[PDB]
Amino acid sequence: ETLPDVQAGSVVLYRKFEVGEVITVRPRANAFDIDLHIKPEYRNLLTSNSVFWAEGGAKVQLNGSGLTVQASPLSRALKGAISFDNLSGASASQRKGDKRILYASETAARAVGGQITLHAFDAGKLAVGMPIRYLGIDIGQIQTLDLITARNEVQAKAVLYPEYVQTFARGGTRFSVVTPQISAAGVEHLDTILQPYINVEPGRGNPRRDFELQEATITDSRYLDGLSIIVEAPEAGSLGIGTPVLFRGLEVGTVTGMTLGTLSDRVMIAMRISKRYQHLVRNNSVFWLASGYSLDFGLTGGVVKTGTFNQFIRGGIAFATPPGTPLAPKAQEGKHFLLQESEPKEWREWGTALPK
Amino acid sequence: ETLPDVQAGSVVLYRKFEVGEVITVRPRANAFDIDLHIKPEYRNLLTSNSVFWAEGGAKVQLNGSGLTVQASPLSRALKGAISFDNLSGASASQRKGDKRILYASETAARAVGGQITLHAFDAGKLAVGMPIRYLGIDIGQIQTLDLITARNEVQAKAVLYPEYVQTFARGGTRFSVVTPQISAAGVEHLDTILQPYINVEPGRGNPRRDFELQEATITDSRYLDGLSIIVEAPEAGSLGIGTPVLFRGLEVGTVTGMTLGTLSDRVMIAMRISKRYQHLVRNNSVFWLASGYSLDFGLTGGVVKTGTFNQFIRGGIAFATPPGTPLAPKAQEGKHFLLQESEPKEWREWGTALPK
Repeated sequence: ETLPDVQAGSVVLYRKFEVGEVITVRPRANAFDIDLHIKPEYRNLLTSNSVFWAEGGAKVQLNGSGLTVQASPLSRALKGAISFDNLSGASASQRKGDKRILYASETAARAVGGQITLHAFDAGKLAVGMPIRYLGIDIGQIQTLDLITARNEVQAKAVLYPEYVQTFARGGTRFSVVTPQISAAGVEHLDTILQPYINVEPGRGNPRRDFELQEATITDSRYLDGLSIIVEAPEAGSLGIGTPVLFRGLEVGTVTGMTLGTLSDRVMIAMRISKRYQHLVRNNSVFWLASGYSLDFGLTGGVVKTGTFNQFIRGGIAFATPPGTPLAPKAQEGKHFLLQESEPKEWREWGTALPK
Repeated sequence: ETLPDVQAGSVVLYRKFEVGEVITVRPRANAFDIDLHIKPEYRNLLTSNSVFWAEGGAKVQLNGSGLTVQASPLSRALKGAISFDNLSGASASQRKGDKRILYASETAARAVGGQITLHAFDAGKLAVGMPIRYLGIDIGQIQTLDLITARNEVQAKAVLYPEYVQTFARGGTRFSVVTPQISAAGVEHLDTILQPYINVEPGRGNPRRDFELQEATITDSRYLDGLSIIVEAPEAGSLGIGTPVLFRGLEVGTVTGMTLGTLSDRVMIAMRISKRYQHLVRNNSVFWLASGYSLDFGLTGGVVKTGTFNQFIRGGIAFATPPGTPLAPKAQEGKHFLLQESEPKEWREWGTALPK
């Protein structure tokens, strides 16, 4: 439909190596036609599962560290060239249209079946070419941004590479942007300042391939595949997303999210505890809010303490198990706990034996 | 009228592809004339709704990430070239003038009907080429800046792309710049430091196409299409634009603006509450000011708390609903509330059942 780069007389590439030749840009009223010459032995090597992608001009290929340019003839440097390669499931590209379609780049030539669609309310963080990462590994990329004013949202259509298209996009898949934060909570992300990406949690179910871009989550990356615990509290307090959960001062997990209840009388606080520390919680495991500095004034003599701990900056939930010679069973995947407003004196003196 | 780029002998482009040739720069005393050659089949393809835009020299096309240059002949690299394309409603460009007019760039060639005019008091943030964005999507651009000293203001004439010219500029459309902030309130905008833009709220009414650039608003972007609530207070206090409104500690909305009353005895504070949290407020929903740290000294023993919460930095309004077995109806689009100077003791013990 469009040929911005294509110039007549340019060279055909294969694995960034020259075999073949572009000869003709034959125009039509609705959709322009391009004609290519390749050798008779290699046209027998040509497959019906072949994709053609074009690139034009000279890219300096900056990319931070290395901006080298490859061994290039004057035929790319003067005229917009075309490369090609085979792949496994490219038969659908020949099912559609009358003839093969020339994709605008190598990324769009891999966009057969792996093309998904997101729905975001604010595209202020999104960008064209923004990579979708899983565990810091590039597994996808946004290629366009469509604004709709009929329903006031932005449809972001992205791609997934064909190795990960089956494992991901299975429904219940949470797409979340990462972003620089400057607030009451300290910043943990520095590469996102220069180059932001999208973290993703996989799911299980039906291949939906229609998604909603969720909010910026912090808990999910470091504390993953853990026991989900819901605790109901009268007040929010200094709690937030990223607030650590502490066991004898050791950070075992963090708060996933905060939501109003089904009845608006208690806020529910979702947390996850790590797998190695999952066994610590029991059905008798009382929570208490440990936020900020708590110190007791003294009349005869005044003892004061400034720990400069993390709970002052983000106010954490701390717990311990009361001693019982019959042990209560483990906490369920869904179970509600009652937070204690005061820190119980006894927890220093409990000494609860938790094996393994 | 002006031809800075045009050079005789240059090439005619179409979709960044060469067909045709510029032959003559024929001068006149008042307005210079340019003559173009195109092929006989393509001049039949030429339409009365065609726009011509010219670009000269070689642009490195830096643009942050990619600074590649396209496949270009020496005819652009030596001489200022001319491209063209059709569009739908370009008949007005041929109604004006004797012959077709050559626009200075591709953006000015799309500026037919979509050209609006702003009135700003200070053009210290504005710039030529500054994009007008809606939900982070580029939907417009400032192209010139005109200073008037008869009335001491700056007229900024901008463009809108023809897809969004009908949906936007409908009257009641609020144009507001975004800007880096370094003040008592924490900074949320980091891309604006490098590249500032203009956020816009659409409106409903008559196609005015004459606007006033409003002040830098913070509430509008994140908290949008919500229930507007006016609260009158004796004092301003630590309130400001961006100050959150809290329900049981959860941020449900923010303060839109602050204005003196019709009678200067009470300041009015405009806020919006989000759609999912809109049902929480009722006709009996008392406000109170929760700003800074409030702690009670103890004579026998002194309890102190430092939450390190957001309300210390920007002093928020918190509320809860008193319990009533007949429920009062929802808050109106315009209704005045009375802020309580002291936090009522009872709100912890209210336990008001708010469904859905």
